[PDB]
Order: sequence, then structure tokens, then C-alpha cells
Amino acid sequence: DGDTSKDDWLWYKQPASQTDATATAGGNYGNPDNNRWQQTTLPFGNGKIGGTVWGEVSRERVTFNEETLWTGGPGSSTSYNGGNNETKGQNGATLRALNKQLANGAETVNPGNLTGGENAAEQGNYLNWGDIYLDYGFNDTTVTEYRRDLNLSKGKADVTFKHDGVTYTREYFASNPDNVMVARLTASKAGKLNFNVSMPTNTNYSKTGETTTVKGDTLTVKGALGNNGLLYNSQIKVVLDNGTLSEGSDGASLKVSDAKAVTLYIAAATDYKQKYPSYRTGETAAEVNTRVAKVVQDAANKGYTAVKKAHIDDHSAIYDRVKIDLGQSGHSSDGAVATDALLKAYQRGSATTAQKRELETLVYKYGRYLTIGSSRENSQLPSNLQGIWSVTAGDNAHGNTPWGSDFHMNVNLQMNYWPTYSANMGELAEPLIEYVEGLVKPGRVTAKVYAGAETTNPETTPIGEGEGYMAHTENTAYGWTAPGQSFSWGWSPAAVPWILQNVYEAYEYSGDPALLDRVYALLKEESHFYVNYMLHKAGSSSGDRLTTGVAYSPEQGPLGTDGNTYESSLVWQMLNDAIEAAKAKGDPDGLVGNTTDCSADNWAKNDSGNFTDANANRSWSCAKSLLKPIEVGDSGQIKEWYFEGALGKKKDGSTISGYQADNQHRHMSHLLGLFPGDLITIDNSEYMDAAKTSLRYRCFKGNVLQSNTGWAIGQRINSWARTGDGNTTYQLVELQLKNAMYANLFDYHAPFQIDGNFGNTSGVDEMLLQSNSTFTDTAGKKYVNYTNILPALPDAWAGGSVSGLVARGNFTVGTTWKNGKATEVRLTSNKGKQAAVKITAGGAQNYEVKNVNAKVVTNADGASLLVFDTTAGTTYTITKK
Ligand SMILES: C[C@@H]1NC[C@@H](O)[C@H](O)[C@@H]1O
Ligand SMILES: [Ca+2]
Ligand SMILES: [Ca+2]
Repeated sequence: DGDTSKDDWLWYKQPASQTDATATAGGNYGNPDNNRWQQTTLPFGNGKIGGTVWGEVSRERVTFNEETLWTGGPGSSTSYNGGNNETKGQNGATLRALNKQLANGAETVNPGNLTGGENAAEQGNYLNWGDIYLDYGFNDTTVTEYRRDLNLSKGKADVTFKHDGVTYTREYFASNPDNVMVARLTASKAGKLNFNVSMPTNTNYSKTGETTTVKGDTLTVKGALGNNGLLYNSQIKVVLDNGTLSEGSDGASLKVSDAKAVTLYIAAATDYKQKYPSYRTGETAAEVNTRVAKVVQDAANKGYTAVKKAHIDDHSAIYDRVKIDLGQSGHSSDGAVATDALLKAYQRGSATTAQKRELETLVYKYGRYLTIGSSRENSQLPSNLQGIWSVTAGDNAHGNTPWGSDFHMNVNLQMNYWPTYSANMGELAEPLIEYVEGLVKPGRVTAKVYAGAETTNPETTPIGEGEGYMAHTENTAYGWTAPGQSFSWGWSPAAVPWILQNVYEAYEYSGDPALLDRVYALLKEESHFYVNYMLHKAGSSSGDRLTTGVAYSPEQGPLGTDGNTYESSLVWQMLNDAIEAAKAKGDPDGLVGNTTDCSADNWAKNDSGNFTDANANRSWSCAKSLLKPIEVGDSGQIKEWYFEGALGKKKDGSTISGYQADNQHRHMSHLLGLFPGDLITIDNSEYMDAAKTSLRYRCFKGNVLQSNTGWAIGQRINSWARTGDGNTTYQLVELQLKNAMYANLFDYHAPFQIDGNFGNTSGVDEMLLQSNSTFTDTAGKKYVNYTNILPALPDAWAGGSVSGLVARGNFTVGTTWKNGKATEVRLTSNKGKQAAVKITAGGAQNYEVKNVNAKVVTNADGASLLVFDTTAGTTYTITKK
């Protein structure tokens, strides 16, 4: 390992079984062992397989996952159709009738028939694969010199202790380049390494024809999921250093005896494929077997040293892109404390400043680490509710695993990909882009059933050229794009618009023309879908505007209103982004249009759902201009519903049915225009005071800050950051670390939900750098996606530095500050785009740039930007005059 004193570690002086697991367990974790798993174990992965290390003395345990072990989908029934219910949808007639009731003046309608997804065996869920047990068979677990750690920098978990005079060590990592999990096990005296290795599958999912067999140095477990026939195969190849290897007496394990060091190569795979409609590779069980055996064989052929080197090089190339120094201590500090002890001191308010900055920076860093472990460029699937890490397993949705550890697209999956670009991991978004592309074919079925949008030739019609694809909140590995069996969580077609922000951002941050074309195709077809099938002139309940028709605001208030701020803000952003994408391509399709002869009356349709006037302006620019997503209510708040009066009330003073009466609703579905969107910004700030008001009510009772789920706090951190109020933002960071982090630094809802880990990383980035807003100088000139240095810097962080953050337009950003003001900015232009740099903590007019002909422009607020041409590859240093 060499010098690891500068590496980032989570570290513990005792095994998981002796680590504090006393925080709220949450749903599905009533079993003490499962609860211990989520609070205390340490995760690693290669985007595809993953482990969670217990670090037990005698019976060591690594809980094992592979990303595609999903029940549900084709083969789970003889009629799997993505959950779509034709009798419910009626080819769009059910929705059309409901929207007509709204347009005619209803405030609410009963959307109870807009459901699908009734068979929980078809929906399925993500499964814990099983565990690897390394049973040392010690007579007692008495040890000294015990440490377990996770080295975030090298992308490995370590265990060491001394037992009866002998030092045992363990090291675990999962290589992306060699697609293999590695366990390096050592004893300090020859002959003293003795253990049994087995890999039991989780006992709670049904199985068909599973066998566990040993041939030579290799243990193989293989079967088919009883729920859907999915083939699975895992293998452990045990390579003794140049000791004894025997078949375990149970015939289901391997026995290493009288050894000193061994390397285990672990691989696993299924025959899953993200390929509609079959979702299989077509391999036979023998083929998957051969494939998996070759993985471990190729790895062994390369050998431990070379595999480990290629892994650390691969991991660290991404992990080391970003450095942050807020004055933290670390594991090699005098008086360094273990991570569980750090957490406890932080929660009790006894942590020193250096210790507070250690936990804060470790949590930040862990969100980046966790992206690398769960979401690689070659992962078949994006990160799910738990990344890739789980201990729970059952056959059916809404079963033994909370929310199926699924792809949840009414905030959670989005939050997973909030830090991915700004924290310099842009390539790791690729599985999300492919996933969303993967929704187009099944979602055209949903679009046709529920909105009457039928794409002909749905198999050969390219993305961008269809009539629309529709998906809702709960999604899976298998194009489960139907609405849920209950509307009040299940129906949410704006999920697609919203996840298309995360996708569009891949181009916004890179300027890559291959991405431009991919994101343009998606936006074009989803915009067409909404303009042609979803939008209508509102009824009297929602005033004068286009709305999206029957809607629910996740996840509170009335069912089936005439649009809402959530859906309008989202559709506005989508049309915004679609227009930007079209412009960048020279508008080849002529879809941008204009606001000429533009009216909500342009959307009039006949009884059969076709536009009355074929020639009327329904262009993207027109539609966008008619949404008017934002209104301020009687309490000075952003309204969540257009019939809103005061906060939580209707115009006539009556409460809004189902509004969460304390004001602490976890979702803030009506503030998406502030974060992640570009609708309410520090520049376009007509509604910033109302946004802040709304935020205060959502987080505070008087002057007392309220707690919430980890993800709800993660959204609040990001939203406060966009306001510029760095002090309040930081109160939320602190609240998250005190109330929503287990001892292993897993974010919790409860239970463990990874969303809030990625929300934390994003929220910190947004404190130090923003790049989403548009500046308008006093001459009227526009600077779109300008680089905003230290926009929400808390007084708690008076000095520090960060390097390697990414701004839209593709600029890498480093900044150092002291006494609350930037002392240096380093701006690397990766694409040659003109720079426009605001310095919120210091004022850009007070700085000069070197490599430079930089002009200062000012807005009516008195805010200044530095503006200068750049060359791709060049870094510009900005310092105070
Ligand atoms: C996964 C679940 N999705 C819906 C949300 O309201 C819950 O709080 C969880 O995040
Ligand atoms: Ca994955
Ligand atoms: Ca944007």
C-alpha cells in the first residue's frame, strides 16, 4: 500500500457486530441483523458487483450484490406488459375525460382509474444476491490491534487484528477494468491462515435448479430466479500463493488450510439485458457459466499485483479529480478519532472545528466514492435507491426490501445524479442516459394506453421521431413505465421531464456534440408528447394558462388538480432545454417557433382529442410562454397549487385537503424551478423572496430548524444553496449529519437510502460553485450559464480551498478563499467557450485575470462579471487587484 497517511478513510476500532447500530431502523429492518448491516458495514463496488464488509474476527462476512439481480419483468407472468392496464387507460379516453372535467371548472377530479402495475410479481424488485462467508473457526474472538477501514482514495476495504500472536489482514476491492472482486487474505506466520469460504445466496427469494459445486480451485453457485427465470452464476476462485486447498466437507465450500496468503477472485453475472421486450442476452446457463469462469481466470492470469494496480489507477483517476480542504483533521491526525466516534461527537456537539470539518468533508467525499462504486460508464443500470448495495431479498415488489430498492423518479433517482457533473464524474452519468433511452420503447406503450399517443413502427422509429414515451414514479430493470396501482404516489408523468434535466445536464456540462444529439432526440419526443397530448388550457381553478391537466403534487395535498407548480415548472424546464438543444443544432426541425399568434386557445381539441386548428401556433416557444409556472400566494409563498391562497389554504381560507399540517412536508415539489432548475435564480429573482419564504416554512417552526428524511434534507441543502444564503444552507448540512447518517455514513430515511448521500455532495458543490443561471447586464446582454464562484459560502467556513469542480460550458474550477472572500480562482477552459465569471464572495470587479483582455460588465443589482475569450486546455488564474 505504501504511504496511505494522505488517503481518506472511514475507520473503526471494532467489527460491525460491535459498532453502534442504535439509530432509527426504519421499515423492513425489524430483524436486528439486517439493521446492523445497513448501519455498520462498509461498501465497495465496480458499478456492477458490490460488497459490504462486516470485518468480523472469526466468521468474516461480505454481503454480496450484482446490479442486475432483479425479479419481475418478462417471464414473471405469461402477459407481462410493463404494468400497463388497457381497461384503465382506454387509449387516452380516461385521461381526456378527466381533463375535460377540469377545463370545465372542476377544482379536483377523481383520478382513481389512472392506475396500472397491480401484479407485484411482475413489478419485481432488486435482490440482495447473498453473502461471502470466510469462516476462520477461531475458538474465541479475543483480539488486539483491531482496525477496519474503507480507503475512499484507493477504493478498497481493509481489516486487521492480532489473534493468539498472529496478525491477520484482509483487503477487498472490486475492479472495473478487470470486472472482478478481489479478496486478499494474509496471516503473519506460515501455516496460520485457515478458513472455509462459501457463498450462500439469500434464502428469501425463490429459486429454480440452484446448485453449489466445487471443481478444483473454484466454487460455483448457479440457478435461475424462481420469479422470472433470470439466470445467475457466481464464482469464487481461490489462488494460494506459490498451503492446502480442499473441498469443504459440506460439498458447498472450499477449505484453505495451513496457508499464509491467498487471493480470492470473485465474479458474478446474470443473463439480464436492457433490451425491450425480452430483457435477456439469449445466453444459455452454460454460456453464462463459461463467461463468469473466464472473468476469474483472466484475473488470476494477470495476478494480484497487476489487478490491484489497474484497479487503484482506475478508481483514483476519478476519485482524485476533486480535492477539498476546509481545515479538517483525518485518520493520520494526532488524536484522530474513529468515524463512529467522530459521528457521535458531532451529534452530541462535542466535536472540535477540525473534527466538524472532517465529518463534513468525509460525507461530501463519500457521495463521490459511492458514485464510483455504483455507477460506472459500463454499468448496465444506474444507481438504484441503495446504489448497488442491499442485504434484503424477496420475490415481489413492496415486500422484504423498502420501495423495492428501485428506480424512483419523483425525486430520488434525480438526486442520485445531482452531483455527478459538478463533482467531476460526468462519464458516470452514462448508465442514466442509457436507462432513460431504455424507457422510450416501453413508455410508448404507456403513452399509447394512457394518453392516446401511438407511435407506429415502434421498433424501428428512432428516439425523437415517435409520438411520446410516458413513465411514472416507480420504475424497474424491465420497462415498468406504467402508473402505480395507487394514484397518490403512482401517477406522475412529469417524472420523465424531470429525469431529462439530469440527462440534458450531461451536455450542458460537457458541450459534447454526441451527447447533444442524444439529449436533443429525447427532449424533442417528450416535448412533442407534452405539447400534443398532455397540455390543455386550464379551467377556472388554475387561472389563465396552459396546464398539464390531472395532477398530484408529490406527495401531499389534493388528488387530481388542474395542473400544479411541480408539473408546470418541470415542463417549462423541459421546453426550455429542448429549445436550447434545438438552437445548438441550428433548429433543423423548425420546432423552436416563436410567441406570435400565441394563445392557450391554440390547444382546443375536438371530442376525439385532435386539434381543432391544425395550423395554430403550438411551437415550443409558445407553449413555454403560456405555462406561467410561478405565482406568489397570500403568505408571500410560492404556490404549490394554482387555487392556493395562504400557505396550506385555498383562496376562501379553507385548508387544502391533505396538506401536511405542520409545515414540514418532505417533498418541495413546487420549488424545482429554484433547484435543480433555472426558473428562479439569483439573477431572475422576482420570485426569490417567495422561494425563501416557502423554504423557511418547509424547514423551520419559528426560529427552530426541523429535521426530516435524509433526502428531504439533501434537497433542502441544494435549494438553500441556490438562494445564496450560505449560513442557512450550512444549518441544513449540519442537520443532515446529525440526524440522517448512520455510523458507516450511509444516508437514512430511515432506512438506508443512498439518495441523501448524493444530495449532500451536490449541496456542497452548489455552496462553492453554481453555473446554471443567466446574467443580464445593464446593456441587455445575456451571459447564459455563467460561472458563479462561492455563491452560498457559510461563515462557518471562513477559509478553505476546493479544486476540480465542473461548471456548465465545460470549465474545471478551483477556488481558494480566506476571511470569507476568494483569494484565487483557477478556471480551466476545456472547450474554448467564452468565460463569464461572477465572484459572489469578493466581487469580480475587484479581481484581474492572468494566463488577459478581460472586461467587467455589471447588472442593475450592481453585480459584476469578468468576461474573456478562452482557449481549450488553458487555465486562467483570477486574483484580487
Ligand atoms: C423511496 C421513497 N419515495 C417516495 C418518497 O416520498 C419517500 O420519502 C421515499 O423517498
Ligand atoms: Ca449499477
Ligand atoms: Ca440548465
